[PDB]
Amino acid sequence: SEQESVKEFLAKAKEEFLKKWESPSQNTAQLDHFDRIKTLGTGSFGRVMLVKHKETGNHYAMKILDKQKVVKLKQIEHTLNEKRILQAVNFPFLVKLEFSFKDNSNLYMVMEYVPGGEMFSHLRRIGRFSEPHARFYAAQIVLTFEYLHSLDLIYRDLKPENLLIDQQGYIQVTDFGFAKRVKGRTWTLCGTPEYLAPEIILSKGYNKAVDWWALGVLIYEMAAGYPPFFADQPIQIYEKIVSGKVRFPSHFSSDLKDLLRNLLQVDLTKRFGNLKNGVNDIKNHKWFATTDWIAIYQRKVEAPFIPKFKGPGDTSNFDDYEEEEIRVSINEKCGKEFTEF
Amino acid sequence: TTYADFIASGRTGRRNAI
Ligand SMILES: O=S(=O)(c1cccc2cnccc12)N1CCCN(Cc2ccccc2B(O)O)CC1
Ligand SMILES: [Cl-]
Repeated sequence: SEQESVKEFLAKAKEEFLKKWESPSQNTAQLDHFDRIKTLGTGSFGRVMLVKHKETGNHYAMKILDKQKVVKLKQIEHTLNEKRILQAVNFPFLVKLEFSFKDNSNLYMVMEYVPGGEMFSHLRRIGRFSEPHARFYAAQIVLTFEYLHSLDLIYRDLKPENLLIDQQGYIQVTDFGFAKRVKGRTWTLCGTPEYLAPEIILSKGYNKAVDWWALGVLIYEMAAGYPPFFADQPIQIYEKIVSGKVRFPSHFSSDLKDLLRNLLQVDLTKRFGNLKNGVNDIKNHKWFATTDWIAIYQRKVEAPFIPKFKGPGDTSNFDDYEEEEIRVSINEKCGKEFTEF
Repeated sequence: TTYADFIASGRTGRRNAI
């Protein structure tokens, strides 16, 4: 019986998660253990660099967060949360945290390097994915949300920008600052405009169903090449989202449109993933009839697309940035705020 | 086309969280 096997698997996974949540790892490397290779990304309070571990030669992505900037932009809780989640979860489609540490100036999260880069750039380059291609990625997100929701985590950050494609063509989910434990409801206005469920926009108390809405947005964008609700300004996007109207490209299959009508459902009593049968309403939908869910989880399905890779440290799938210093102050900054990191 | 309208929206690059 697969159902009993899934229940046992998820109960074991929850025990392991809670153990690691209660006793997080800390201070498992230091900066001079690494050589910097290239800046892979920049943000308002941090950067991501390709680094090489001097002792082993292994490549990693090092997320470097400026503590003072985190404090300025009110991201203390999100940043502490991301690291605590990353060191506690364990699932094939979630990025792996290898080391973490801090110094006078910065917080550091060292993760396995995924040279294939973001789904976003591959999607924009190719234009759109065929439905079998979109379905392959969609299935991995379904299973990832089944795992996260079983831990009572709402993800709240789904978009192609936050999905990496690894060397076997499978997805790695990257970001967890917004992942909150919610057994009941929560209220924060957060996410990315195109991916916000209507109940978030309408300032309602909301739950894990917002992730299944976001899955609908992701599937639509992957298959069409553009998201279902867009406009010049976020407020105009929000008006479209809450309207309950959506149009589909003529090349969308009937099965795809039916799935999307049930995921992009403004009424929570009708949205797939939020009904009595839960995720099984999605897994058993006709669009997924050819999906071997166990084989996806085991990464035994041949990926439809493998990114170009010329070595463990190739950076060709990432943008080019001006290389700036990593300055570490002589004075400790914000020590109390980040004591638990 | 709808694609053209998407390009006209200007939100074709990486999107920030609110
Ligand atoms: O740079 S990433 O693609 C990335 C993230 C995690 C593991 C990675 C392993 N190999 C390669 C790249 C990796 N990336 C994916 C999401 C986009 N952000 C934006 C960003 C940029 C700067 C500072 C913070 C953030 B943030 O997210 O909160 C950076 C992380
Ligand atoms: Cl961009």
